[PDB]
Amino acid sequence: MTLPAFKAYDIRGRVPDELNEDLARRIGVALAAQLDQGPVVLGHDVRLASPALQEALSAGLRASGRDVIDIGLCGTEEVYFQTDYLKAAGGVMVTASHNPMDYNGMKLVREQARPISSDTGLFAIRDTVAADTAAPGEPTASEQSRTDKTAYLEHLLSYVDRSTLKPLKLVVNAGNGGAGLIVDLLAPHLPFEFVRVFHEPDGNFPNGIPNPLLPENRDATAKAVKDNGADFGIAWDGDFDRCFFFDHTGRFIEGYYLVGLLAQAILAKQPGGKVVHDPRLTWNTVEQVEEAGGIPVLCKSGHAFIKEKMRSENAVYGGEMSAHHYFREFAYADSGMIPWLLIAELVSQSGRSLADLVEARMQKFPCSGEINFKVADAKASVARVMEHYASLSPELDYTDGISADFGQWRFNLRSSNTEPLLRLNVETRGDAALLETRTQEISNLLRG
Ligand SMILES: O=P(O)(O)O[C@@]1(CF)O[C@H](CO)[C@@H](O)[C@H](O)[C@H]1O
Ligand SMILES: [Mg+2]
Repeated sequence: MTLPAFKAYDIRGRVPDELNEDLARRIGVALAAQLDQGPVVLGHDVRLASPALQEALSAGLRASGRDVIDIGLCGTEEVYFQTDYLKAAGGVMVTASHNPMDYNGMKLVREQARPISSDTGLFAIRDTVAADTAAPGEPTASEQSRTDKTAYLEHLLSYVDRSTLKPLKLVVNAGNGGAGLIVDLLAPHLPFEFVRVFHEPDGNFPNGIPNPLLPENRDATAKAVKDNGADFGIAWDGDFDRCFFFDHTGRFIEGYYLVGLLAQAILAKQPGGKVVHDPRLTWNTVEQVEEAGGIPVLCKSGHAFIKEKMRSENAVYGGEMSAHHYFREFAYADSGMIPWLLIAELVSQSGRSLADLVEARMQKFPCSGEINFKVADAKASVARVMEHYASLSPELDYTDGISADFGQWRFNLRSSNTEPLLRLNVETRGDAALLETRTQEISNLLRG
């Protein structure tokens, strides 16, 4: 066996059998052997065990001669930002993001907040931790507390012209994660009126775990928007590296359409830039990037692949349909804060509602949304789909699973890299009927 908590992109497991303070301390020791010279930034989310897991991680790091910069209770993107800003050797965010309350985990980065993933150091760390039976050493390095968010807040605000912002009314739903702390620190500098839902950090999660995809968290944001006549609503997951938008009618906006929207917003500030996008849903992003003078760059989905493609291309912005938005000036890292600041600026400057900014795009490229399948035999199921459509001779692309372009419609079908599931995405050229019949047809073949 191997330690189950070590996944493709991060560490995540149930406390205390899959992850605990002893493992966390051993991970700190193993991490110190993987990084270049320098201190290590540590931060944590609102979960009840997160401070103790961070303290054990710090004890292992300092036993191995690493200075620790403790940035405290924060979002995942603040570990990214400070690791790069403070020119640290690496950083660790203690978080389970959006998972149940008996779970925790870690997200690990090296210099410039470059991700540490299964094939780029994480499984080396796993195997070291798995074999480590050494007595815990004592600290030969210090911990400094640096909770000042000023540089982070100034960086977030640098993405918008504050003199162009209008006093929009914005619903904000932290889900009792950590997003509300940053909202409240930004608010004195912004003209918006905030309608705060589930705002207080509470790792007991009295209102449900912080996953805005659950229709119950979704309904709380939508109800707040409609009941207050808000311009739009924003919800985050627990560590707020993901943000989700609700228009003025309470309608949840499919993340696909935010990629094209944000790309156009960014390309207005950085003309001619490259924009990285994933292969699941593409046509709208390609068109909107090109219309704004940008250059679209196809990349396999998954944050390590997006970030690495962005670096190699000097891309100004990258976006995934799964509510991950990455920014070159932000150490090529994802933020759940920059996106809504950019959208609020767009609404303020254009005089258009978020609903109408995306309405015509949704009509032009309707999509199924991501549909997940747990089947007995994924490989045979995929083969059944491809054999069925073979006689239509689609254009096939293997960047990330299978992409099949039939002309007026296309689909992407891939295996998940974080769960054992098939994921389906379908889109069409302005044809909702074709979208439904092809989506149902593929769903039937997969389930066969
Ligand atoms: O499909 P997954 O399981 O492979 O990966 C997912 C699941 F949300 O998580 C990755 C990192 O958070 C994202 O970067 C993917 O875009 C996203 O889809
Ligand atoms: Mg998250």
